[PDB]
Amino acid sequence: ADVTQTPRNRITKTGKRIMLECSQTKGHDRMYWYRQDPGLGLRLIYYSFDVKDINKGEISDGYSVSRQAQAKFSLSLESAIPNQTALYFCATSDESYGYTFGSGTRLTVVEDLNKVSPPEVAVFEPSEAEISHTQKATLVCLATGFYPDHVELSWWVNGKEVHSGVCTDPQPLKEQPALNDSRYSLSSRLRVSATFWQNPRNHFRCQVQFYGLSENDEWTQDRAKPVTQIVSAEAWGRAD
Amino acid sequence: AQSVTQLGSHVSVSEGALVLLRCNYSSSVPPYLFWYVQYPNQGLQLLLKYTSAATLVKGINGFEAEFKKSETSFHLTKPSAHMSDAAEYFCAVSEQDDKIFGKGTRLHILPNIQNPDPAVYQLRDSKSSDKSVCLFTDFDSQTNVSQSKDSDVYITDKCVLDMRSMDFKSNSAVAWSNKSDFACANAFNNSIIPEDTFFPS
Repeated sequence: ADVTQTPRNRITKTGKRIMLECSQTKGHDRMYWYRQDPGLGLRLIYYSFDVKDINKGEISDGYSVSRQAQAKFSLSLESAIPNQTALYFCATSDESYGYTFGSGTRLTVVEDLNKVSPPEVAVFEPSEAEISHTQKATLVCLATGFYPDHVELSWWVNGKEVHSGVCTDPQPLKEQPALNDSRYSLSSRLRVSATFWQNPRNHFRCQVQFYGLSENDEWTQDRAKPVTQIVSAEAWGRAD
Repeated sequence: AQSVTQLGSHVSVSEGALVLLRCNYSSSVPPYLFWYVQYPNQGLQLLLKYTSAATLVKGINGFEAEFKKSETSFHLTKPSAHMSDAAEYFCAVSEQDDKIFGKGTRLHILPNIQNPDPAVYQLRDSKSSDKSVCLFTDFDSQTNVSQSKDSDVYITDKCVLDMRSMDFKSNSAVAWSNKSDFACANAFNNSIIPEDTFFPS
């Protein structure tokens, strides 16, 4: 109970067997695998009270498990499908509902890896009119043309990550809503004092961590292989 | 427990006002009950739990919940909503002596905006030749932003930034398009904006 799960993030194609692993150090009899999906909370897949006991939860179909040791509880997707895309959480409990949750596994099942695509990222500089009207300056970052919907956006000002003054869209939007494999786009804002923006010494960077293909994956297209990678855009302050 | 019920996938509270998130259960024998918080991109953290000892249970950060058997409830409260309370909250219950979660509620905190200054600004690509976006900002929480009716025009949900340097919070939504006849003057025509929104030259 340092409860640890692996992997942390994973993209897979439909039809593959995928294995998620939960380990603990405290040797609690009781271990669990849940999935989280928006609007549904955390739903139980399987659970186990000892190396000799496996029990279905509410959504066990499509999944199997193995309790290979007191310390370890394995979840498998036998043949992955897209509606298995989810955040997966394992947990242990003592004998009084004292749960310990692992930090999560974000799994995305895609039908065709040819559609995987890293974002294009651009920074848009503050309006003169905002600066004049408010004495504040809002930068906008746009990440576009990405697939699957599996990114993390951050802002960096002098090489340190910043949370203040930031707002990032909670979910990306679909570029072509009528398409099952539409690409996605995501925006963020970073607002500073017009003073801070005004300093032509200050450097601003929007960074997008993209999760895509691994070195293992075959790639047959002329375009860049769309591997897990960081894509940034930058701007400097202007005197004006 | 048969079950645990939270209603309202998304709920609002004014900044500074009483937080009250509702949870009800069905179990004839009183169960144990739990409230968990999930701040975005992170895991689950226990706030507080009822375990058949005190009926008024206190958790971190001024959170509390009263177990009320006779109304089968366990509502979570906090004296005043802060912008940092924005999270998903799950109430949960013991079941079959061996393990269950409510569907969750996302709490949205509406900033107290004393001096709104609604405006639509045009922003230019740092490089580019030449792309831009439109930024609707500085409106109070009587405004919401509607989704676009032109399929080549993209419009985000409103987002609140809490700018710590100046203890200043503001709403904004972003619009963009690659289309030739797209003007920021028209970007937010499908939304009901304040009559005094600033449209610069």
